[PDB]
Amino acid sequence: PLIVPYNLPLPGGVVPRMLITILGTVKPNANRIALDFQRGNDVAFHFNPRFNENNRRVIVCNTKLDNNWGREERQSVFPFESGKPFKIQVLVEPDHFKVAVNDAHLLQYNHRVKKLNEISKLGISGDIDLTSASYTMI
Ligand SMILES: Cc1nc([C@@H]2O[C@H](CO)[C@H](O)[C@H](n3cc(-c4cc(F)c(Cl)c(F)c4)nn3)[C@H]2O)n(-c2cc(Cl)ccc2C(F)(F)F)n1
Repeated sequence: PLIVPYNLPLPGGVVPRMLITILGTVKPNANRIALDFQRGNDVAFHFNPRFNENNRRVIVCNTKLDNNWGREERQSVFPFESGKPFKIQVLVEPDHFKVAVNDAHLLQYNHRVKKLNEISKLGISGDIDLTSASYTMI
């Protein structure tokens, strides 16, 4: 087991062809999960499954600059399930982060923070038991 919130350093920042894989299990009474790719205090890519936003399950994605959240990108496809194991894969492509959950493509998030090699940490938080968090080049 890995302790949550967990920080995964991304040495030298992200680059296209970098694949991040996260394995965990959603807790039974889950409310929220967050992945935060950070550039110092800024959040280049926030990926945030919400299990009960006005009785809806939604994934909210956004960027935080100078402590301000920007325009949200919302996805109603919701592949997480309370109490169940999951795999998140985040592939850095030249123009977007590409996310798959349990081997099925979920969404893409266009790069708003363009200094990719300054996105040096990934935070993992929320209502999960975290099994593994790693990266490799494809
Ligand atoms: C109801 C709600 N939620 C938000 C924020 O939405 C952001 C995405 O647009 C982020 O999701 C933001 N957020 C979530 C979390 C968070 C913290 C945690 F510790 C965990 Cl474990 C987690 F899963 C998420 N921290 N910040 C969350 O507070 N709102 C918001 C959205 C925008 Cl675009 C601007 C301002 C806000 C507000 F937070 F209200 F000020 N409104």
